[PDB]
Amino acid sequence: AYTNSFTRGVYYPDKVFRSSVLH
Amino acid sequence: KCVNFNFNGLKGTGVLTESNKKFLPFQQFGRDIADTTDAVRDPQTLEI
Repeated sequence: AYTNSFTRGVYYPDKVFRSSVLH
Repeated sequence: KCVNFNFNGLKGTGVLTESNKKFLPFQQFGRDIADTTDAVRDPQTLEI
């Protein structure tokens, strides 16, 4: 009973808008 | 017009203008590149 999460799971970490800027 | 603003302790000086960037409802600040505070919401009337 195992399967891999390919790239899921990431989220907006801190609620401070950033446009078109790699954080 | 250049004006001191004190948003619940967020103190600064600048020209506040009608914002045109779309903050998602969980966002209460705005940062440009190099962490410059580019936009802010009012903690009282919720204006960007």
